[PDB]
Amino acid sequence: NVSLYKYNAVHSFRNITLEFGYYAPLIRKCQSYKKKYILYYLKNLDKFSDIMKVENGIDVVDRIGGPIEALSDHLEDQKKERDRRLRMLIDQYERNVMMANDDLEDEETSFNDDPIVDSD
Amino acid sequence: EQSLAQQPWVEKYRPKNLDEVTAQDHAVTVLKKTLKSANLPHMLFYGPPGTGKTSTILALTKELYGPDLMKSRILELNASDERGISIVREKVKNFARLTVSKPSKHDLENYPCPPYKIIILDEADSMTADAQSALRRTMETYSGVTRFCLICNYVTRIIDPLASRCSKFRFKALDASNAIDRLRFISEQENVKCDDGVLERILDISAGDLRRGITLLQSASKGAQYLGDGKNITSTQVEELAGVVPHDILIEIVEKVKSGDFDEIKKYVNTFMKSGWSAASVVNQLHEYYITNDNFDTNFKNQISWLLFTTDSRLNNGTNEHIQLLNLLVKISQL
Amino acid sequence: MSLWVDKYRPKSLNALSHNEELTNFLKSLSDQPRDLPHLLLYGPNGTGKKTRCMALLESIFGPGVYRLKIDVRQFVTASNRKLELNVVSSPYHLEITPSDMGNNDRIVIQELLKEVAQMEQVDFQDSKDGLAHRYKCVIINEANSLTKDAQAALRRTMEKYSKNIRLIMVCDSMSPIIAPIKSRCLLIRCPAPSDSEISTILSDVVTNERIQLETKDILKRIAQASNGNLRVSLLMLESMALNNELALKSSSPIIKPDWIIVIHKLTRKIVKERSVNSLIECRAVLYDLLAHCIPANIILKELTFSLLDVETLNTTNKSSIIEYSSVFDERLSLGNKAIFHLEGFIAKVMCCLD
Amino acid sequence: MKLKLIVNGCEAPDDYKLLRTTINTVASLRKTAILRFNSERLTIISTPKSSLNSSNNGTILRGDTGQLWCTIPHDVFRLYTVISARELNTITMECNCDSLLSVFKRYDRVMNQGSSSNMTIKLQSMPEWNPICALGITFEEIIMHSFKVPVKLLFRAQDTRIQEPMINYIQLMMYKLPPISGEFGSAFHGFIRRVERYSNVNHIHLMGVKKDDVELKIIVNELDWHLEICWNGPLDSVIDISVMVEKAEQESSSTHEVIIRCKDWKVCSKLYAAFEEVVLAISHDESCVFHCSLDRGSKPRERGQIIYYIARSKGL
Amino acid sequence: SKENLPWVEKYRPETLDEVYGQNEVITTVRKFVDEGKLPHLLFYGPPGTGKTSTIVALAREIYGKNYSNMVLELNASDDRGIDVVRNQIKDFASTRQIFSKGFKLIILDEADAMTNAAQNALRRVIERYTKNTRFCVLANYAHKLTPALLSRCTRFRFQPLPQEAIERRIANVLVHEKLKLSPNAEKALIELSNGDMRRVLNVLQSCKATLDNPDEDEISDDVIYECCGAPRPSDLKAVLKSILEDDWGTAHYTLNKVRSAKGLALIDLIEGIVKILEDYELQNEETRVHLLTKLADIEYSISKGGNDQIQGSAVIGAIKASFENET
Ligand SMILES: Nc1ncnc2c1ncn2[C@@H]1O[C@H](COP(=O)(O)OP(=O)(O)OP(O)(O)=S)[C@@H](O)[C@H]1O
Ligand SMILES: Nc1ncnc2c1ncn2[C@@H]1O[C@H](COP(=O)(O)OP(=O)(O)OP(O)(O)=S)[C@@H](O)[C@H]1O
Ligand SMILES: Nc1nc2c(ncn2[C@@H]2O[C@H](COP(=O)(O)OP(=O)(O)O)[C@@H](O)[C@H]2O)c(=O)[nH]1
Ligand SMILES: [Mg+2]
Ligand SMILES: [Mg+2]
Repeated sequence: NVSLYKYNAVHSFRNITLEFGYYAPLIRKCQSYKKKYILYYLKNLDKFSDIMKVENGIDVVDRIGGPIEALSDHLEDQKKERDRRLRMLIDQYERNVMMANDDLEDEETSFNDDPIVDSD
Repeated sequence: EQSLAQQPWVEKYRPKNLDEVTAQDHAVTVLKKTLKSANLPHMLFYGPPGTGKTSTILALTKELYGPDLMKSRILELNASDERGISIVREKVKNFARLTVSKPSKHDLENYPCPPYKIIILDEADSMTADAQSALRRTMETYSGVTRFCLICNYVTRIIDPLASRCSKFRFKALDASNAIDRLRFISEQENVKCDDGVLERILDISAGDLRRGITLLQSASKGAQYLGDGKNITSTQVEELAGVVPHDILIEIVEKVKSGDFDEIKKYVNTFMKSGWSAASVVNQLHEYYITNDNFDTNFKNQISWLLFTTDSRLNNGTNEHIQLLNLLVKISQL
Repeated sequence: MSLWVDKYRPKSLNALSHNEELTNFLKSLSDQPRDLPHLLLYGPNGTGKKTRCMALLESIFGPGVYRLKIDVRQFVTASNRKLELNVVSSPYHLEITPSDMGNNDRIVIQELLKEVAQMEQVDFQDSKDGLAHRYKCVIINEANSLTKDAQAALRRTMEKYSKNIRLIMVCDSMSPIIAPIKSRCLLIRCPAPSDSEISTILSDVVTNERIQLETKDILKRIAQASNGNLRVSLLMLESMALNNELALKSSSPIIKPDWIIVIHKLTRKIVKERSVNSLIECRAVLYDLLAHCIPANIILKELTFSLLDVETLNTTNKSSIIEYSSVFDERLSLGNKAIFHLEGFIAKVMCCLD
Repeated sequence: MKLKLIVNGCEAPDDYKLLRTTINTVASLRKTAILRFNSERLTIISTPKSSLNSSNNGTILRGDTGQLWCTIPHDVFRLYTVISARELNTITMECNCDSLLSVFKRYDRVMNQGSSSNMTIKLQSMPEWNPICALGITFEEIIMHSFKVPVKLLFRAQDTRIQEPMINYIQLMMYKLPPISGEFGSAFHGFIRRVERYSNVNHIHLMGVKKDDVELKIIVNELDWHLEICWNGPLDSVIDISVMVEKAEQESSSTHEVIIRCKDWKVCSKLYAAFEEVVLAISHDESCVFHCSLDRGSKPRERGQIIYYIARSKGL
Repeated sequence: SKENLPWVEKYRPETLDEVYGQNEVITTVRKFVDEGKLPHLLFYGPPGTGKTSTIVALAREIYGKNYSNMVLELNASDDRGIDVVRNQIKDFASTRQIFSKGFKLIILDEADAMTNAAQNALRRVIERYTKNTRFCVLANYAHKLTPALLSRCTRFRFQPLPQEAIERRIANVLVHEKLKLSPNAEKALIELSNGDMRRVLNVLQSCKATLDNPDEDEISDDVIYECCGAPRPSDLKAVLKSILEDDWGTAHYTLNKVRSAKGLALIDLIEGIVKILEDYELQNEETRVHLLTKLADIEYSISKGGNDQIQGSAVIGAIKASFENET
């Protein structure tokens, strides 16, 4: 749900069990750590503009199912948390459509050449 | 012309009448003369994929009744429909007991209109044993107004009482000997220019399935049209499209097997599975190469035939291709 | 931002950079899509089959095929067991994974797909006179994982309503596909990219991301560690770049899936010790792996080939190992609980080694 | 972009009722509606080809192909200030139907209370947020109630792609429905809504046969028994991969039939109840058009029109 | 009306005299009805041996032409759950005859498809109302019948139809039709029937169809094989001889040619070869073990599809390897 509603990416459950479930949380954890370090440096003081786009409460930075420790109503609460985060994702995505759409390329300069006028 | 070009070639060239069905005359003759005898029995069509069973039954139904009457005289059910025991006991029985609809004057003038309906149970082998048992006395009792047609690929999946009730029609495999005329006609209709023997190669590759052959011909024609060079289609292009392993790769595999080194065979198989070849095709090609070779003895051929049969049976169970292929090659290298 | 697996994903046939012959074949298919047959794409996982299907759809329809949204469809079983399925949709096509329904996948074929096949798609013509008709495109992910009943239900739906629907199924292996379904499809083999092409793609990504690379050899190593899985290659490239301050070096470790490392450790343990207690600990490891929803057959493959990679083992040991692997793979295919067969394989290997 | 409009319900209540029905229909049909303000009339569109509507993929998922078009002459509004540098001073926008419906419901409540104020509608540039603007709507309540609605302006290229469907008039059979206010109005209203008594019916087969000189029938064949509902009262007749749909051969030169969805029929019933002059046009095995016309004169004035196009749900 | 019927139904026996092959059972049941001491009956046998026909004919004889008014017939096509047994069967068995016409008859055709609970409920219904009602249970699979039900019924076994009865019925059908059957065709039909009359009648109808002019054309063995698409004995003999004497290449070519000549299927060839080998005199018994096991495995594999060429080569190799033991 997070991937679909934040990156327009659809992935299979099989690939999540095999590849994404381990790699994606690691990448997001590293990015979150880098963002925290950069923020701390700025407070104490564009190239990596894709790193500080990770949200603390919406992104997943933990291995799905926990670590594989082999050789080195919890379910209801997890479902409730999933529903809450899905609602937040839907709220975030709802305003995107009305905000703007890619549509096609037009004469935007001409549109700006006739600005709205409001006066009584 | 665009509307006529909206259909894949298999659906476009599906037989319209019984005359268009090819290579199945042994049953088509009986079905055709049923039009005059009006003595249609319960039927059990059985045979391998793409041999013309569904097409034959559809053509028969069209010929018997016509476009209008058919809608009131035909009940078709297949694997896409729910066919539980309750369905057999209620819906099928109710249709079988339904009074025979009155044909119009036009229908009587133009079509024989036999005084019975038809229930078609396509993919009958998917039905359960109990559901099949529920059909026995329904078919026997209402045979005066209803006739059943069961269709399947695996006849053993039909319970013995139903097989006894139905007159059996085996549909033969369509190969280069009996189905070449239809494929040549289709190629001529679509103006496909192919080298001599190309249709033979397609039919041999298809291995009894004319639907696969027609799809292959369409794919080759599309490739040639996109190329737009005006040249004839070649057998090499057909083999590439069909997924046949090139002869040089098979020769390399055979040399590796002859060498006998386990590590080398494992490495080569690991690299070979990269290309995504289907293990079934590779096994078939290996069988053809080894069984027909005159450089091996009788005991070798017996052992390899049993090994190939075991591997093919395991593959049929949806097993894991890399493991089965490596095991087969290791076993052969040990012969 | 988005993961590099999706960020630099090609969005058109002309953007494909490996397996040129496959691209040419797909373009030939897109020349006259009016009579496009049903398609079945098969090849190694993570090679770009879904990407190629989306590129083909874009060629037929346009970029709008990438404007995807998700809907939830509810199904009720004969036992009143309500459940749901995710359906992805673009204004021109649909995407479904019925295998996520387990044994209930057939219901999805019998209710949803059939309905989609039955509803003929027509629209008012903008300039011409009368309605215009267009067939719908449906993608079936993980086709090889469908039960035989669902595959049987697909047959007459594909045949009868060919005017309204065209199926594009994708699988990693055609062994589980019943013969009729293969007969009803145009089969397209999708080879995995070579190490050179994987390295080229990774180098393009590195240049785009402005990551300092000591030598190109690293990329090659990454390719050799992915076993041709481009998605895995990109994931490990991103992980390594992030873990090394966006500076890769020949000494930088290659990051592999954790379960793969666990299976390697299990193989080492099996080789070192062969006893009942060792078997019980192997059971514990196998159950830990299964708890993460790793498929049993995948575990069997990875364990088998990891064992075959051991240098100390002799020819007889490896031959017996592969024999047992084939037997227990068949048993898993025909079985109900995978633990029995995995344990049997490990016990047989322990017996043959000892 | 000045779009100054004044709406009063105490003068010419027919125009206010027409506008209310138009907004209700577009709200009940699709989530978003297109508004085209020309120098002569206002056109309200509910179509699946709009940028916002097409985001739902309705056509491929549920076959939402019907199109609603409504025309409102500028005389409806007391003040009509629409100035633009486009063709015929045309301004195109897309708006959400729920907010407009709520605002108009509040206005109706205020009017029913006893107020006789006027609604002023203007276009404004909200600093809070194809630039998105706001529709400033304000009115007095015997208290100056003001509400704003988001709106998205459209370009000429985007505007021109939304074209009203047309039909082959020569190959089209039209029937003049009895006026709802007439003695037969209740009978025809019940006849239209009869099929609603069958919950499990999804598609209805409309048929029209020559020989008051024609007759209309609704056929249902989804039940265990064949059902036909016939009207015996008076009824007068007015005298890429895309391919053309297949049309079944007509049974006779004087019979026209089409299969449509029940929801479209309910929409048609509501439209028929709303207006007085209603025409039902059938293009055999092609489509059904519901045309509601409102006539007003002074030098006859412009005729208010609501045209609902419904594509066939199944082939014949 | 009867002319339009399929032959399997058009030639259904009407009286007990028309039932052939089951002489002992027919004799006993006829004497029972003559003395009017009919007990509860079980008819056990394989498909198409005359069970349903026999029971219907017996009902006709007992009640004449009005048997439909005092006979309650139920089969697998009808729901026969415990509720049905408790209500419908119970009420029928516990009510008087229409005109005091002795006892009533309840026929439970294909009773092996009934649930265990219904069969258990049937026990006391059968026992208590024996004075007024008699039960008949027909089955092909006895293991589906509970021991209590089996104990309550007098058991009669319908054997596979002997050759003589099939010949007599074939002669009757040939006379009824305007058909001519050759002795070789009759032998082939009897061989392929396997004791089932339904197969005989269906194949005869198809053969009549195959004839261009049935009024004068005679059915030969070739017509029978064409209609059934079955191998000829000469084909089986040639294939077996090539397998047992010729080299691998020659055997493969012979099998391919024989199959391609008439589009023969491998399963029928295997079945015919098994029939041939069952009579072979083998000095080594291990050969029989190998033959049986390998051929059964091949048959099971064929039942699921697979590769036809590989299966044929497997048959060849299995026979060769098995017969290497006799060496
Ligand atoms: N005997 C045939 N004659 C002509 N065309 C055939 C024949 N058999 C198959 N085809 C072609 O292949 C297509 C499929 O034929 P089908 O009748 O559906 O085969 P089938 O035996 O019903 O396949 P299965 O058992 O459902 S996998 C037809 O539309 C034809 O174009
Ligand atoms: N003994 C028989 N004598 C003459 N015809 C027979 C005989 N048995 C079977 N038939 C013929 O085959 C048809 C079927 O006979 P049935 O009595 O229904 O066989 P059945 O034993 O009841 O089959 P099952 O067990 O229900 S599959 C009859 O209409 C007859 O034409
Ligand atoms: N630059 C480039 N990337 C590709 C190409 N083909 C696939 N990819 C990328 O590599 C990944 C392949 O994974 P995927 O599309 O899911 O393949 P599948 O699992 O076999 O269907 C994707 O992230 C693609 O973006 C290609 O031809 N060129
Ligand atoms: Mg078929
Ligand atoms: Mg019987």
